[PDB]
Amino acid sequence: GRMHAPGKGLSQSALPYRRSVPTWLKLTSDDVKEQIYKLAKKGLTPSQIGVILRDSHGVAQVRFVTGNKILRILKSKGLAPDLPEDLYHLIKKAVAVRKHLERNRKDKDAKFRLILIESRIHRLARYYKTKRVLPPNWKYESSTASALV
Amino acid sequence: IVKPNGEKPDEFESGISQALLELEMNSDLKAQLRELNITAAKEIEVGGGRKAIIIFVPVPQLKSFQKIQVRLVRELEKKFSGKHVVFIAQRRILPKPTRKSRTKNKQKRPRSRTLTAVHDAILEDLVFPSEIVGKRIRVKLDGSRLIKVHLDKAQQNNVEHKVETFSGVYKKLTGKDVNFEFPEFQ
Amino acid sequence: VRMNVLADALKSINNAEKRGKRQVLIRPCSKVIVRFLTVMMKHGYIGEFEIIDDHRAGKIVVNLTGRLNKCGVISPRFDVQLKDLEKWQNNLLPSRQFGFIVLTTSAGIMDHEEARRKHTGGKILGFFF
Amino acid sequence: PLAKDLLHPSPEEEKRKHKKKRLVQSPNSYFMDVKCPGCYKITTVFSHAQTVVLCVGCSTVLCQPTGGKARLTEGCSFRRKQ
Amino acid sequence: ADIQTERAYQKQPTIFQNKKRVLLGETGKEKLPRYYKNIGLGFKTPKEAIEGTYIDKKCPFTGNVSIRGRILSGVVTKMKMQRTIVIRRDYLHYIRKYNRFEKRHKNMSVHLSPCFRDVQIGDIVTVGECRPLSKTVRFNVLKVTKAAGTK
RNA sequence: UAAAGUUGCUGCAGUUAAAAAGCUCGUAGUUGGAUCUCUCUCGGCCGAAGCGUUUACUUUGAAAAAAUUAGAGUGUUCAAAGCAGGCCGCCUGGAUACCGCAGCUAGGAAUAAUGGAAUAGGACCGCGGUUCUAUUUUGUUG
Repeated sequence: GRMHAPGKGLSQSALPYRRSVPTWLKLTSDDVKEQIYKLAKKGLTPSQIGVILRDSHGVAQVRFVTGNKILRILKSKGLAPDLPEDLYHLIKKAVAVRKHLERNRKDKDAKFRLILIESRIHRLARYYKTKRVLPPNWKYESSTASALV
Repeated sequence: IVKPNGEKPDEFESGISQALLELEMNSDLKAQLRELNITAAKEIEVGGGRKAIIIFVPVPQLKSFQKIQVRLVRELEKKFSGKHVVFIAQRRILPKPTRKSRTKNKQKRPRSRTLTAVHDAILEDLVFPSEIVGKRIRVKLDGSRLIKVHLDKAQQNNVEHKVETFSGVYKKLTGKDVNFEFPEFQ
Repeated sequence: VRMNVLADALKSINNAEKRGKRQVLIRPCSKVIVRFLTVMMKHGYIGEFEIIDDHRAGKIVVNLTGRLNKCGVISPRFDVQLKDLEKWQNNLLPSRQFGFIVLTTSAGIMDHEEARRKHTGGKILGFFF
Repeated sequence: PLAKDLLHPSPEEEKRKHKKKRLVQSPNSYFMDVKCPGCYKITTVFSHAQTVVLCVGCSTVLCQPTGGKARLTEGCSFRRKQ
Repeated sequence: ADIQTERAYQKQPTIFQNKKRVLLGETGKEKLPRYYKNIGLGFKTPKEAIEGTYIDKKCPFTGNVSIRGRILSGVVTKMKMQRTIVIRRDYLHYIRKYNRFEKRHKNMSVHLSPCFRDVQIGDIVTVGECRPLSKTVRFNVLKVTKAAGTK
């Protein structure tokens, strides 16, 4: 079930058994790498890059063509973002909720949802600090987190 | 050219190298075989009277070998008539680390160096033109495991006659009995 | 969330055998599940089983021959010495004539009689009879 | 009922199941080569695309995102791969 | 650095540092021998102990303490005294009625010689038992293994 | 104390008999998915070292007062006991087991935790560069 909801949804991707490059796909691994570089330079997160490559260029899975994952490729080329995109989007959502709550002080539902969002933020940040992805002194403070956005 | 990793060439290895040099000098694919190389080769009985030629190839070249493996295997089968030919990448298995291993490991053994991964890759490469589409390990009452491999329907009758030498080669270099079959539902 | 995949597998086998079914599906598969199943099968309690290999975590289709009364797991995996084995047998097994306690020992996964033969102890995985 | 058995065919009972609940999971989607009548080259489009993709040589809306499978424009001939 | 930060003179008591100097006795260098000893049990004398200048009479390598008895291990949890740290030993205690365990810990104030610089919180220390050094200290840090995460 | 599975670790209950917090979040605690199979002086490949990756577990070996308990021998007239006694000077016992946890030790390596190589200040390999270096001067050292 969801971490912060009573939902028990099942909807997710189902990878095919075959791990090979599709026969239709004629892009070399380096071609996919350069397309990834271009999309990252455009200002896109790895999830967006994967979605675009799947929808338009027919790249069913970048890991199966290049032997590497999109975030690893971005890091190896040196153009990966400062903090992971899931944590970034969680902080962005928290910032939006706080901005809404500043001008709507009677919204208890917004306060409850903000509590849930910040709990998720803290859990993800602790995990990232454990993996040395974030500096050990990193902390999410709700005073200037809009700069992190 | 044959360059064994332990620099120990053999007479059969020499004959296979001579045949490959022959394809190197004049063939429709002479541009590729000049820069390519094989680590070893050997023959084995597979049951009855048929024979199989396992051509051991360095890993970095395997993909390139797989670019032209169909024509190469066709011509080498023609040169040897009734002995089937299979290209397998030369892969080493780093032993599972123990508490008593004197001096065999200084860095983490990669998962690609493990016995399970190496045997899976051997099974994948042994059947190259036909892609594996499923595996079933049936455990018999005596405890022995029989692997059933489902092969793609795009290339079935081109390698249907190969289902016999494939099991023989896998028994020879892996020790596991395996059956190869083709499913009706893709 | 699910811990103890072996508990799930054993409960599934038990529930299927109590309904009189001929096969049971087990997911996910694991090495411990396969060894426990092999121990069960060597004593004629289940029969042949097939390991379906998907690229994430396999499944097992276990053929059931209705000779199984109860296959169960013991959580936590208590450490069992050769002295405590008799007390565990009295607690778990329905008779001294049949039934097996499965242990994981440094010599592998084996029933309690085989652990007495090799003069070894270990951790209790479960039981079947 | 006697799973994974060839004696009783079940292509129809397997592609009816949920994709995750199958014996071996497999996607319900596909990639398709699309020709635009005004265009002259292939475009490989995902069936459940989430992007408004355009022709690689023009500015024509090939498909639009929907709740599930993407909706293709008229006249564009689409054929599944594999 | 000045090793004379005390009201009394700090020196190694077994080293004579004012043997007479003459023209032949000084040729551009004063020289100062360093007393150090090899403690037993396979522990190797750290380089900074041999080539250092600190004065520590409780140091196992250059001081006046004999390592005999228990050789234990711990995790550094506090470094806030002078030449002393607090390590934490974590163990499991077996309750027999329930056939189960419970987490327990004990803090240990152990002497850390100036020969171990760059010791962090979370580092593992092998300490050896010696004579009472203070009210609570009975163990001396013999070896330091850095926590996983060195890069 | 057992009966008391009416304190439930084994092993109890919690819709209505006594009982689930009004509801979420949340640190500690507890619990956590799959996955990795021939190296130091030798006069027996023929004495040895680990300098290498840690523990839990399990098995073993040391060490561990007696008395008590268990238990071997022994007709106290029997028995509780005792450590006696037996044979025609002699013969014989005064055993043995257990002794939990922690500590010590040595095999096993399933299970469970844990570790390395990801800006390579990574493994092996030979090269460029430094030292009184317990002798690289039976000759008084230089």
